[PDB]
Amino acid sequence: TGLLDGKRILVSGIITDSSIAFHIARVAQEQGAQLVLTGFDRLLIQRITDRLPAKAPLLELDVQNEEHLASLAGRVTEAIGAGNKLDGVVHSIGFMPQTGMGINPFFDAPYADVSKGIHISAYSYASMAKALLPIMNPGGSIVGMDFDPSRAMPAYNWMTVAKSALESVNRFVAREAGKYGVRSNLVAAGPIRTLAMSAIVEGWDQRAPIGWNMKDATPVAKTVCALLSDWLPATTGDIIYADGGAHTQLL
Amino acid sequence: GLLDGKRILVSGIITDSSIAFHIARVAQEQGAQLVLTGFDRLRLIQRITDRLPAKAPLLELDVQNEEHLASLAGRVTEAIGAGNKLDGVVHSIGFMPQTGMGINPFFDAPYADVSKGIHISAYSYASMAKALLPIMNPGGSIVGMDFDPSRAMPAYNWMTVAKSALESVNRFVAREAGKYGVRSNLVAAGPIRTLAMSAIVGGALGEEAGAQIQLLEEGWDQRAPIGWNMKDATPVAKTVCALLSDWLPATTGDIIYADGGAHTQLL
Amino acid sequence: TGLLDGKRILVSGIITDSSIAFHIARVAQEQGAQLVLTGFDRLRLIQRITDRLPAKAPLLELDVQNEEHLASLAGRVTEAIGAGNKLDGVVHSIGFMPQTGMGINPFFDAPYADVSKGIHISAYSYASMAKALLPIMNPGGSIVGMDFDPSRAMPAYNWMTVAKSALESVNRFVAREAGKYGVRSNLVAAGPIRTLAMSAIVGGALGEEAGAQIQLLEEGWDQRAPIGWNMKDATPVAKTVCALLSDWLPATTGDIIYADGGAHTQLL
Amino acid sequence: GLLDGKRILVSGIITDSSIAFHIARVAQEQGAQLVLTGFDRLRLIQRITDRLPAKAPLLELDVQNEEHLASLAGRVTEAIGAGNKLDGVVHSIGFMPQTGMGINPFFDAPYADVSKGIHISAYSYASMAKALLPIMNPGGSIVGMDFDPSRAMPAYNWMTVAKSALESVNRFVAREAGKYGVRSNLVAAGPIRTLAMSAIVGGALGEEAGAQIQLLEEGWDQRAPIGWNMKDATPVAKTVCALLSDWLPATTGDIIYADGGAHTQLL
Ligand SMILES: NC(=O)c1ccc[n+]([C@@H]2O[C@H](COP(=O)([O-])OP(=O)(O)OC[C@H]3O[C@@H](n4cnc5c(N)ncnc54)[C@H](O)[C@@H]3O)[C@@H](O)[C@H]2O)c1
Ligand SMILES: NC(=O)c1ccc[n+]([C@@H]2O[C@H](COP(=O)([O-])OP(=O)(O)OC[C@H]3O[C@@H](n4cnc5c(N)ncnc54)[C@H](O)[C@@H]3O)[C@@H](O)[C@H]2O)c1
Ligand SMILES: NC(=O)c1ccc[n+]([C@@H]2O[C@H](COP(=O)([O-])OP(=O)(O)OC[C@H]3O[C@@H](n4cnc5c(N)ncnc54)[C@H](O)[C@@H]3O)[C@@H](O)[C@H]2O)c1
Ligand SMILES: NC(=O)c1ccc[n+]([C@@H]2O[C@H](COP(=O)([O-])OP(=O)(O)OC[C@H]3O[C@@H](n4cnc5c(N)ncnc54)[C@H](O)[C@@H]3O)[C@@H](O)[C@H]2O)c1
Repeated sequence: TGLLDGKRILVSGIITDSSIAFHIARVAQEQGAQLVLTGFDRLLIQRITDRLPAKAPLLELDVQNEEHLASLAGRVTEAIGAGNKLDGVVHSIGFMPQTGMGINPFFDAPYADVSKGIHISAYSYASMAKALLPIMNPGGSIVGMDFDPSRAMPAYNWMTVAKSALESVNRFVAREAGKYGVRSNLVAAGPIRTLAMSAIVEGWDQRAPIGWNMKDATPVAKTVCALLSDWLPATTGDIIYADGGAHTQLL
Repeated sequence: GLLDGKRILVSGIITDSSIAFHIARVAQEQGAQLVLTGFDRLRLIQRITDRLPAKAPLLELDVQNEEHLASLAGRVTEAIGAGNKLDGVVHSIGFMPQTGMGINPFFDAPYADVSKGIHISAYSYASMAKALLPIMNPGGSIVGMDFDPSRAMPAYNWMTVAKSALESVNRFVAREAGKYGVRSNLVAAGPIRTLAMSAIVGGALGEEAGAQIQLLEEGWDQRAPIGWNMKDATPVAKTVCALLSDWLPATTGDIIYADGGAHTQLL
Repeated sequence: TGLLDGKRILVSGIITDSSIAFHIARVAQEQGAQLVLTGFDRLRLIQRITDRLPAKAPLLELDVQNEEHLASLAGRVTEAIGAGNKLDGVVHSIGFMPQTGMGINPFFDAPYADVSKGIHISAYSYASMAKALLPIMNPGGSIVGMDFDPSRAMPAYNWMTVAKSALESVNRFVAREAGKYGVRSNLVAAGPIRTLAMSAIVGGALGEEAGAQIQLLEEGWDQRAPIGWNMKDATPVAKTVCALLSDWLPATTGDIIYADGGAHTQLL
Repeated sequence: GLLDGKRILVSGIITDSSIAFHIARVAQEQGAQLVLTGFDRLRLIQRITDRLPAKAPLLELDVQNEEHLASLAGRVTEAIGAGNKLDGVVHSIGFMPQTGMGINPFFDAPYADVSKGIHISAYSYASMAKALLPIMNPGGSIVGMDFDPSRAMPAYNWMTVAKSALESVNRFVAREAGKYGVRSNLVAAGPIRTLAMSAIVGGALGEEAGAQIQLLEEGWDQRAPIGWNMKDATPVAKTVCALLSDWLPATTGDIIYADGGAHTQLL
């Protein structure tokens, strides 16, 4: 054999059967990887986590909770076993209060709202790396989820700003990760119908030279496993676009 | 006079090395009439603003203060007279606490420090536009100061993250500003010796400041096909006046690089 | 006080009064520039066209594929502006791509000899013109070429997109050379403007699917642009070029300035 | 076996330091069945490909030769057997004449020289795709080799122009390829000690060859967060295989950087 055989990976961000994190975890387990999972609030997740092909420890983690971050390493070590380390970490987390999304006016988002958004969606990437790098093996891999923010657009609003920030953060985490011989990258996915796309939240399939199925997250999850594997060992601080090639075509 | 008869708000003056100070000087030399906004040290800023070619009303603006922002348009209108609107708004403002800069470990900057830096350095760009667009004339221009953050670097640390946010915020302000027939652009400048450079960047670099900066300067001058002088703010001031003018009317949500062309060169 | 007062500037690419180069020339003259014009193939028609300009400028023949034209250009420009005088500005406003590499013609069916001719006229000629004219340019000078944002693929523009990609690369290298003379080099990436090349080169290769082909791009570009876009008005592009020809962007080189209403910074 | 049972054309082998050689090697290690193409000195090339892990047919291919291109697909099919198709195609080829490289002045390259360089190095990507697409399986992958040309630099000169053309060509190739259910992508690789590096690049650098190559070897390593080893083609080769695999099913017309992460860092 499996692409991720014998690799110990932490996956965050599972909230539904539809969550990009869930399909990441599923594909990872298929490829031999042994996992540890984190959730937020509805610990509802161990049931959805129960749908996975193999059992994995479900640790609670709130990226706004400095205590959670401080203990996360030790609570992971206790799950995978002492003297064992992580080869992979997946950041699949975002949030933006309704005020900075959709049809709400861009100028009407209070900074407290935005700050919370950027906190959970961008800064948390730096902090998860801080907590986990001390227990990661050389050759290891950190991966975050992203939506191409290099052009403005309707609806995405302040999440676009947060992702922009995340991209910048990613390049700095890479500076730090390199000291451990660990890589850091983002997978910039196209739209997938998840709890976040409908809850908070044609043209893409047209631009994509190979098309795009907004119903299927497997192609995104495969791309994530790719980065977590040993087959992209010269790529860091970077972004891989799993968007059907859409971002490379004007029309 | 490149800016004859334009009424323009210039924020960000703190010393006479401030990029905003040179934007102000040049704009006045080119016939503009200014409203200036300082933060915190108003008595000292007044003395500094008194040394510009012409007099200009100075108003107080803390971009973290929600009440300063609510009264800004009214205060400006009072300063430029009833009936008169702005044609230009220069945003030349930044901050990031020491923890988020220099040789202080990237992972050690607490989010309260980062958030504040991003509030002042990025979100406030949307804040200013929100407060001043109601009082802008069609054909107007909003300009902010950038430092190319598309690649990571030493020392700039979290301010790099805030600049990336700023570019994104700029593109959305463009959309909003478009409803007023107003443009919104950033000028990404190369390194310039300002108070920020001395107090925030150098002070965070500590014992590594001399080497780190000399290699910043040498490498920037070498990469720039037409060279680069950290002591001279005028070429950047000139570029901002270009965007304020009517000579770049089809450009918005964009970034103009006033950096000697260093970002177009690998070495 | 004209933006370009007392500047001597070479402008290529005028073929009609719809040419981007025509509006550039017109606006440059209105701002006090003394112009020298260069034209291709149909000199007589161009001569009558430049007669519509504010002032009568000298017109010199330049086929960018002709070595003899390039080798003798500086000498002829010098004769035009008077000896001892130098140019402050050079405008490259020149493009060509044969029919096989445009429109609905299959991308794979364009022969290399056709592509290479397009790359020669549209991209390499930027370096050729710089080579010839740099020795007759003053410091603080400015070389500007017209671009069309090729960073993503699109229908119809096909191989001209490749040529533009090559041009952006050439520009960054021309900057290095130009820097030795105190001269800046930049591209203006303009949005779609109704020119001869628009109708004949691009319109002709689109067959019947052109009218709306072009009419649907005039609306699409305008929708994306936060400040709008008028594809029948070249003035905002010509003003932008004159801005780079002036002293007001003295720290910008090897670079690309987008006069496209901001469309390229917006997704939908 | 990441490429178990895959049929892949690998062009560009000339010596056992060629990026193509290592691409082929690793592809064979992962169970791929290969067809190789070489140019000019084919008896010499066959002796190099003899050093690969397994036996692969060698086909002559000058990408400037119309007859070679017109027969390619048939010759491939003859090699892999009637009714079988390619799942992969590697374009690992480039050339630029001396006048267009090194310390020879940029302005002195005749167009005929640049054009030859662009034909072999950029146009040939489209012509290879044109010949091989009709015999590619869905789920297939075409990969070409890139060196990040987004900024200008010493020495690389017109090859940089050629690489910029390539990336543009790649984005159009993806459009055509997509009709066949095939991806097309470039791998931008950091510097690797190969024949072209020494004979063409080093060749045109004259007395400055050593210094530029020493700087490249160490400066690229410092910039790359994970380090860079200019003497190991393996990570680049692994990256190419990753694109030939089914593990990047949603990426096309794109560029993947196998460069140590250097292009994301300014210093
Ligand atoms: N759905 C898409 O189309 C799409 C496209 C591009 C990028 N992305 C990105 O992919 C990632 C995953 O989201 P998704 O698309 O799978 O839908 P989702 O609803 O499953 O994503 C939300 C996740 O964030 C977690 N989370 C929220 N606040 C948290 C906190 N304070 N601490 C810890 N975890 C917290 C949630 O519990 C949840 O599992 C995000 O970063 C998202 O923006 C999604
Ligand atoms: N110095 C350079 O090399 C350089 C290069 C590129 C971009 N910039 C940018 O240009 C702008 C101005 O910086 P500078 O170089 O002129 O140094 P500076 O110190 O002269 O100006 C920085 C400004 O931010 C203002 N400020 C800080 N907090 C504020 C608040 N809460 N409310 C209102 N104003 C506040 C300061 O008072 C000051 O006037 C910044 O955005 C900076 O990042 C500087
Ligand atoms: N019209 C648009 O939408 C648009 C948008 C962005 C950029 N551009 C660019 O602006 C420039 C001018 O194009 P235009 O839109 O003004 O149409 P145009 O037809 O008026 O200008 C084209 C010019 O190219 C010149 N030319 C062709 N072959 C030549 C040769 N061998 N030697 C010397 N000159 C030669 C022609 O003589 C002509 O004057 C080009 O570089 C073009 O790609 C056009
Ligand atoms: N060596 C590096 O540092 C580096 C870095 C990034 C990308 N690249 C790229 O990788 C690819 C291979 O280059 P390399 O570094 O392995 O050097 P190399 O000398 O080992 O390979 C160059 C190949 O081009 C082939 N070629 C030249 N003309 C041809 C023609 N007319 N028809 C068919 N093949 C022809 C040669 O025969 C040779 O095998 C190129 O696209 C190159 O630019 C090299």
